[PDB]
Amino acid sequence: ASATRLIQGLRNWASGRDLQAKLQLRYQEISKRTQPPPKLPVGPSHRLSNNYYCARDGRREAMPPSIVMSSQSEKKAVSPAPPIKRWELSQDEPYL
Amino acid sequence: TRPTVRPRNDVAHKQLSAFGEYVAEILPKYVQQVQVSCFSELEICIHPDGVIPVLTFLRDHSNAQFKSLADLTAVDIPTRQNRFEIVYNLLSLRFNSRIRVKTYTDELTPVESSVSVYKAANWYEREIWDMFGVFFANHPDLRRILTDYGFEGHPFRKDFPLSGYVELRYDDEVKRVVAEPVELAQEFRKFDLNSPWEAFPAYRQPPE
Amino acid sequence: PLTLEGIKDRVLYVLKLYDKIDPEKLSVNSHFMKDLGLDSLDQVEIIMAMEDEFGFEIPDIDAEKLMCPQEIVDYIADKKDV
Amino acid sequence: LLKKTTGLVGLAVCETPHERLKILYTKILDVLGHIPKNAAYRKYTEQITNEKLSIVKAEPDVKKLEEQLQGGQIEEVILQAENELSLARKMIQWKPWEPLVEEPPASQWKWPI
Amino acid sequence: TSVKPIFSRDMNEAKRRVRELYRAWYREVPNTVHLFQLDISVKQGRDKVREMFKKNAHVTDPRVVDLLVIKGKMELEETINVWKQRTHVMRFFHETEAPRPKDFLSKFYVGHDP
Amino acid sequence: TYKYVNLREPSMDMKSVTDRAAQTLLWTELIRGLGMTLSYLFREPATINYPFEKGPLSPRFRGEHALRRYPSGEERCIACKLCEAVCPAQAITIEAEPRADGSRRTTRYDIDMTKCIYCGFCQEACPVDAIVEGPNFEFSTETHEELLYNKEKLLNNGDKWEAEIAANIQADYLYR
Ligand code: SF4
Ligand code: SF4
Repeated sequence: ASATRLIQGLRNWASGRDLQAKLQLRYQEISKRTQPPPKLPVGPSHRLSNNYYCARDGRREAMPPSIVMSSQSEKKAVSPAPPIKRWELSQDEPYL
Repeated sequence: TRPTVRPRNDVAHKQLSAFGEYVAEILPKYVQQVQVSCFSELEICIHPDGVIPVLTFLRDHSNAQFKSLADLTAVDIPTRQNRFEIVYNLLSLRFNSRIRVKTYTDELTPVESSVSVYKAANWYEREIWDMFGVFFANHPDLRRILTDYGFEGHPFRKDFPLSGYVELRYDDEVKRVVAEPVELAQEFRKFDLNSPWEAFPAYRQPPE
Repeated sequence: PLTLEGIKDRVLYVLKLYDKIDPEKLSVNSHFMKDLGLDSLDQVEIIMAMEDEFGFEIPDIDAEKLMCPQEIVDYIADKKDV
Repeated sequence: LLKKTTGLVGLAVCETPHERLKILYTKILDVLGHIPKNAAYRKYTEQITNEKLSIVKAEPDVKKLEEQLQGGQIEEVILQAENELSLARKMIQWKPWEPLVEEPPASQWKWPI
Repeated sequence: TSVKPIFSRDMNEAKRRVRELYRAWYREVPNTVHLFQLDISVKQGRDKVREMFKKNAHVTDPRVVDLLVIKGKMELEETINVWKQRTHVMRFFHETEAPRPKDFLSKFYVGHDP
Repeated sequence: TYKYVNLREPSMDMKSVTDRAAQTLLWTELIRGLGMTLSYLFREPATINYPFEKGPLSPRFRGEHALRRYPSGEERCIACKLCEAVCPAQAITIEAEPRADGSRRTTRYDIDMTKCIYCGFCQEACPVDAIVEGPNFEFSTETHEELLYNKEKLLNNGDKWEAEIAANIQADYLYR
């Protein structure tokens, strides 16, 4: 940031870019190293009523795997999912 | 059960169940079990004589097209007489799906190599040789891949200790790195952590 | 290789170079396992020394049967003319 | 319209995709006639191959054929037809419509132990 | 008791494979002594090969000796193709390891191991 | 939702062909690369003057370990062994007994700093803020066993760095 405008002009000419608008060295635009103290929020289970753990127990809703076939007519041939939709070319910048 | 519980995907569960029935009835010669997990992952548990015919099916069939071998895995489970559980994770890019193909072997029965189906397996089952001692028949260049060159023992077997049986040091008498029996200056401290209370009643096994 | 006697003397020379065989009890019809008192790997390295001397390769199906120096000189005779 | 590239490296553009797909589908059905009738591979593969062959015979366009076969480019549809043909030729030799060759041990797929 | 074989249908094919592996190691020992520029003799290296073969000489299972021949072929390929260094060859000669007490009385003197 | 990198057909009119030939014969992109290297030549470098200038750290930084005290001199560690239970590398070795006033205190608090992975699971497992991982990162030794800290060394690191450790905890305890 302390470069003279002659060196700054030579530098912007050699790079071809306005380098002072986007400097890679950091200055007073960055955050303070001392911040105010946060007040972090609580989640949805911080409630005093209607908050039984059995109604939100994720680990105890996991089941053993359903055995579809075990060795102890004109039905449709299936796939593991529908076929994948063809991706669309970018409207942003397709390079086309 | 909205915020903290994982949302269940019923559509994928029904579709993978239908495709598991599909594979179980196209290939009843080798398919032993078919299961779908609660988080919607299909497992085809097969006989080890059908490693090539099942994997060639899923790779080449027009309703499967599992063209990618994501991962090939063994698991040592010493309580089974076929202690090694060979796991083939497969990816169909056409149907955007994943399947798991599982089989078994013990220490002495060879599994047929799947390099003719997926070339990706060339190192993976090679690693299953190095880490578990599962021999793979008709592998092109089957040898060790991760251990040291004079390494005795298959380390990811669960009877193999955490520190090994040997440790290296440089010895200035012989001017050479040497191998000696392992002595730890501090033993690894085994922690018995398991609670004496049942955690998941849905997984309760029937008693004797 | 020209005559059987030179092959026999050379077989016995290779056998007496082999240090585990006692050169007194070394004869033409002595057995390796029960007379000379040898391991099987001893017989295998004897056959490899015969390949070192005689300049040809002996396969496995016809080296398991070579249990005496007479069988060795007969096998070297049969893979040549004499 | 003669598509310039398929976009996939090493997958060459097919000049006549319709005739190649008709040849490959009838060849799959001819190989597939040598499988027993009750085998599920035969019933399912005849079903999907007749569906794809009727879609090919119903559409003269190449682009619309790609968008209703729904298997990507037409050349990888040809590649999948070749893969299904090779598969069915192997399924004749393997005979996987047979019963199960061996039951597993009693606690082979029991998890946890 | 009907098991799938690895290479050998019986023990005689297995002994054939053991024998060919021993022939290949026996031929390899002088080249191994030379190019790894070892401090042992060719006779001492062949003694170590014979010791390692006799170590497994009690096995009666064809599949176990098939895996032993497979692992010996792997060690041989690691020796011929120079993938081992000198240290991996010399690990068969436990030289820096002090000799363990063998009888009862010296094991009593040194500690608690039976 | 996808784009094609490198699927451009170059124009074949005489203008563009002569542009590409002036590029080939007159090295125009090579002068462009020399220009960008010359452009960094006249920039101020990013080089700080270590050891007089220091890299910027945050108050969360996980450096050297320290056993802390209360504002009475009593050590915070009440020997609960949670830090060595959670310790992913098993670097913490703890032995305890009741001392002369009956208090639950350690007789051994070792941290092998060459097993330690510096992940700070000990300072978040600690219920009384006894073990922390302080702000010192410049503690390289000349000997391996100088990095095998016992309870005396860790309490001395606490007494050494406490004026800084307390302020870092004061900055970050409302995120914990
Ligand atoms: S920072 Fe991590 S590895 Fe280090 S002592 Fe603490 S818990 Fe153990
Ligand atoms: S440092 Fe903390 S976690 Fe570790 S034993 Fe002491 S009080 Fe417990």
